[PDB]
Amino acid sequence: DPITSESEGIWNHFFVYPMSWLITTVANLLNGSYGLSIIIVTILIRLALLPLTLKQQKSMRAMQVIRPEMEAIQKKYKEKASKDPKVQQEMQKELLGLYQKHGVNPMAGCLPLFIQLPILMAFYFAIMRTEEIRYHTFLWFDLGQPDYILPFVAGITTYFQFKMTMSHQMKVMLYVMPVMIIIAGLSLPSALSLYWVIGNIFMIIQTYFIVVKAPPLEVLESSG
Ligand SMILES: [Cu+2]
Ligand SMILES: [Cu+2]
Repeated sequence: DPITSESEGIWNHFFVYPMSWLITTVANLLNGSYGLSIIIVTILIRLALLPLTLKQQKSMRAMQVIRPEMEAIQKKYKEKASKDPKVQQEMQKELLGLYQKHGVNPMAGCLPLFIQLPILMAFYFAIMRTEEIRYHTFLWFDLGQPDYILPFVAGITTYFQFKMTMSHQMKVMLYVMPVMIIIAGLSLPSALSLYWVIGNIFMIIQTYFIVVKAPPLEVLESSG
């Protein structure tokens, strides 16, 4: 009550207001087209996050490099009776030390989640607060009303997105998350699905044209 309303100002001024501003600005430039506005603004955000994404894909690919060391340390503890919290903690400590020495962050895998969630919520809030969108229609769907086709499209492109990024826990992201996206998409305004679809397509095209190269082992072992 005293400071929970103080966070309202932070959430509005720093997240919702700018997000809501981007949508309305582009839409008014394109003659009230909020459909094309959502598309362009989404691409704009994905463009600003492009260098950030590259740094993350580099970290993921760096983890693949030290996999022989991850395999070896696992073997050392595999033959021993594990599963117990005492032996499990020992493995975690030895595993973490491998990441530290080679300058690799295992938190890189769930890092995009920390960045997407605020943007997703900001987009959703900006859409709902903007009253002049619920009557706008794009293609075959209403921007303020749920759709029965778009959520399925969003689930396929989400699947394909993860499909390309995963080079030669894994099962959850590509087989559980896409169906969970579709379910959520059906119970949410079509604006989010469209927003999600474009987001996926951007990532798919990016991964196709821009491939991150794996850092040499020499680079990792020479970490400060
Ligand atoms: Cu208020
Ligand atoms: Cu204020």
